[PDB]
Amino acid sequence: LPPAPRYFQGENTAGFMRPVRFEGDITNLEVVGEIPKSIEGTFYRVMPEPHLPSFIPNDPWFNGDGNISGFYFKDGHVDLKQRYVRTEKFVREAEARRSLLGKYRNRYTDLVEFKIRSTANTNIVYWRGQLLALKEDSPPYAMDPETLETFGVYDFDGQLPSLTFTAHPKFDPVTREMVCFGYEAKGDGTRDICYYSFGPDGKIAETVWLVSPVCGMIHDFAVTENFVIFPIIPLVCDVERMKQGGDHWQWDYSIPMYIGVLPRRGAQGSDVKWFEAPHGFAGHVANAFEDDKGHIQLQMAYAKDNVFFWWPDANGKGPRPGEVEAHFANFVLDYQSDKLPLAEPTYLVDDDMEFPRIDDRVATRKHKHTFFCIFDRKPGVTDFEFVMPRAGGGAPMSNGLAHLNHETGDIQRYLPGPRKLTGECIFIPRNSEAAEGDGYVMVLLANYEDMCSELAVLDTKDLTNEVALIKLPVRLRPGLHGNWVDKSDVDGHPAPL
Amino acid sequence: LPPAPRYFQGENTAGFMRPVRFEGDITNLEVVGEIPKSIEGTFYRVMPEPHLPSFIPNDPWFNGDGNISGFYFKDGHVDLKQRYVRTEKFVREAEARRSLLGKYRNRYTDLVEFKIRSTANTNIVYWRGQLLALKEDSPPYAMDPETLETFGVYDFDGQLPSLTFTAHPKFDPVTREMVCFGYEAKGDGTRDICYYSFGPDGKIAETVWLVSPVCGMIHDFAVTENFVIFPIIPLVCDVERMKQGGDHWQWDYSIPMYIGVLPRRGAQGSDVKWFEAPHGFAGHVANAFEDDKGHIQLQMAYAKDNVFFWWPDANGKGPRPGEVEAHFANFVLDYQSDKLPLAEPTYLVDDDMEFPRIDDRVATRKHKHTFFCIFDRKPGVTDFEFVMPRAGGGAPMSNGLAHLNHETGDIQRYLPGPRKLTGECIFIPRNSEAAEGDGYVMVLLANYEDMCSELAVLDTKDLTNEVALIKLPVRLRPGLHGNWVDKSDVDGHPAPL
Ligand SMILES: [Cl-]
Ligand SMILES: [Cl-]
Ligand SMILES: [Fe+2]
Ligand SMILES: [Fe+2]
Repeated sequence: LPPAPRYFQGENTAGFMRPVRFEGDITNLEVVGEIPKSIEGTFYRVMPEPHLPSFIPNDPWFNGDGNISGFYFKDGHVDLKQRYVRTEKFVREAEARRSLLGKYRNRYTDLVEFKIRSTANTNIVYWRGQLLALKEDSPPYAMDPETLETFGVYDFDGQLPSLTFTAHPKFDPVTREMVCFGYEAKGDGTRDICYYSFGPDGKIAETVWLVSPVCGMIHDFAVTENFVIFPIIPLVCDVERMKQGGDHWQWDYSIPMYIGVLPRRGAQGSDVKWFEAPHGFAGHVANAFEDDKGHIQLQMAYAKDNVFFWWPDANGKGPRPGEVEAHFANFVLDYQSDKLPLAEPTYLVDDDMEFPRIDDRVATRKHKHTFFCIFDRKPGVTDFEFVMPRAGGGAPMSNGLAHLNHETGDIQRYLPGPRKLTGECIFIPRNSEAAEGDGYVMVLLANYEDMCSELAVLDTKDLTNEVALIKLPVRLRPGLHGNWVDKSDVDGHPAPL
Repeated sequence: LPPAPRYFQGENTAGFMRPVRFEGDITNLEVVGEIPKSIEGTFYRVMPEPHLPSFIPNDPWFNGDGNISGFYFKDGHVDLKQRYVRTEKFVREAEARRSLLGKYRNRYTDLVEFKIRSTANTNIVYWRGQLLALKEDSPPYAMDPETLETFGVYDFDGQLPSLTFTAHPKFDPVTREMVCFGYEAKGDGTRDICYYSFGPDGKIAETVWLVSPVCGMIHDFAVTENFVIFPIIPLVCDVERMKQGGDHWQWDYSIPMYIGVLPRRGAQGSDVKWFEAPHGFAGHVANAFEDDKGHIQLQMAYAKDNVFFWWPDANGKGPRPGEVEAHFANFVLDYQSDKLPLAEPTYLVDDDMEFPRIDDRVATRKHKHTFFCIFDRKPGVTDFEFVMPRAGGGAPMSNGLAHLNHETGDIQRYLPGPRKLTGECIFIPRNSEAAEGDGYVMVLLANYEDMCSELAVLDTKDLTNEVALIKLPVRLRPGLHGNWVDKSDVDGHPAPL
């Protein structure tokens, strides 16, 4: 077998990116300032964190084992619980005490045959009394919200129609449905998309099979009252490339960014319209909604080149690190229109941004507040001379949060400091009676001075000021998505406005 | 109540001394080099580590909650398990989410009435299938060797005759007895010493009550074939001082270092002879044995002034930090002699040293190998300019290990490097057939460059070279005592030579 390294080597595991790989508890975290005593609930986030050194050199960040963090808040105190998802990968590699899974989404490089290849490392959501740890190439893994015990791969009581479950399901605040899909839904390289939904009682509602024009990556999607929208990233899969040991994904400069629109209820596969946006990268969806005219407003991060530059085109052509900016874009779509090409989007702000969150009480409906990560290259904002040597590589960088009020156009920016970077934030309603976007924001900071992580608590009345700063004595590796589960919400999700 | 701080402040909890307070697992630790595959067993060590910020300012290091580390070795792989002892203190403070226990060994400063005040933070030993977490003001806490679950305060099936159990019991390799004592054995300020032993079947054997000439600290003791020896540190307790909120311990310049000698078997309390060594500080015992003439050779660390300088004499007089050196001393005692004063000891080496270990297969018998910590002020050995600002305070410093061969007089010194310090080492016999002192040495390093801990594995054939260096991604706070439990030893203790 390929030799198993006994320590981590390479840029993707250097400095702040060095795996810690701890599981357990740290109760009564140190706090500077004061956590509002009314806050009660749990912040769950997931990070890729290789449990064992890969036999693949420069294994991408996206291929690390999912490690779940829970920050449990009550009465101004907070405890951390941390535990790896017991994926098939995790368990079998733990038995062997060496890495066995090979390249990202390429089973032909694995040292053993896996049934499920999930690292469960992308998102962690709450559904009907369980956590679901998500990875878009696989079904969810179900976990206990209290102990972070892994129950196992989850198939919704045998109802799951797809081999794949998106990392970005949407929760309708009115109907209390979880709206889902999977791409490559019948296996590697398939153009099959399965759109499906679950009612609050756990019964499957919608199940529609449709066909993608290309086998492209559909990372995120959008849901409105009457439509579901599938933006396709021009990364394309060829299984024959994979069989020769090549990458699952390869950029294609010759295609548009397809945006499929399907009726949300009662549709057939052939009812999908594949609109054609200008070539670019479909980033994370903030939210989508129907306006007065019945037109879809789709607000999402959008770049003009390949953000995932480590998967270039067939001739190795692509941007360099730190080159590509994504911007907060608004696309307009009309399902009635027979004109497939779409106009260039309008931009809501000028900042290089990603990881947009809204007040999920208005998800699928008109929203007027968005919180998002920003990366500002203006000199001084980040002390790059200090940070970059300590930072390692492989992971996106963010040096502030921004709050956009869509009505007024006002923007507040939180800047943690010159030697700190941020992850994706969460929004917490101040209480069940709070106005849209009124409450608290939490964000995990990497502190490159201390080589420690911190959890910042902000009040939306003044996003520039930290109300509290929770000081972890360990590093939490840069992660991906996270969610708030409020104690006052029985089903784990906030009530509609 | 006195206000509970919500983060750690002061020198005793700054830099590398900042509490981490994690419990759980890190499996498959990173290794540079190669762990000998024949090594099979567990290295247990304990560190004081406050779970909650004290309401006592500048609470000494010795008063922190006991946190147990286990390093489990097999086939060249190693896993870490870490868990706090569930003392009464730990449990009740965890319930309240604030500190409740007050000053070191002073119940009159506690905010609630404790039955047991142990932090169980001094030593961790193996006895009849359990770990015993030790603190000399209390009975042991029993723990599971595999899971580090706390069973509870342990009284040896109701046989424990003393309120107190030494942190330094001795294991006779021939008789398989655990030889014990407790001082202040009938409560605060009492001069009662209880000497007791347990046979390998768990039945109590010896129980002898004797009287100390002063209420002084007896931290360590020594056991020979026919005698037990009690060196008294000239720190003295006055309960009336304590009732006014004063220190449990206070140095007394006017007394000798008493060294009691009692027959090991069949004695009465009045059979003890209190010999009088020159005034000084009784450090840790390496080992003691009877020579051919029947004279006791007592080898221990010995200083000429108060090592615990933070507890000065009645007028506040004492040495400053880093001033007092301890030296590896040999005292000669004859139980037959009626001459109470003892001659100055001979010194075996010139190094400033502490934390002596022997090959415990010859404990209570003639030994000819000793391993010990050293602190070398020779320029360059420690980069103090770099380390001291990162080090915090309160904890003893050691910048190497030394191996003394007592026959040849040869000394090897392990120096981890200019920006690293060491804790107490363990010795592991190479196998059940190995000669005295032949095998492996392990020692936990604090790496001030990375602000991480490392576990070094050395071969006794060349102590200057690291065979393996296990790289922890977290800090383990400077700790106290630790022990090896070999898998090949049924009762957890090595077989006699
Ligand atoms: Cl589990
Ligand atoms: Cl326990
Ligand atoms: Fe994502
Ligand atoms: Fe000790």
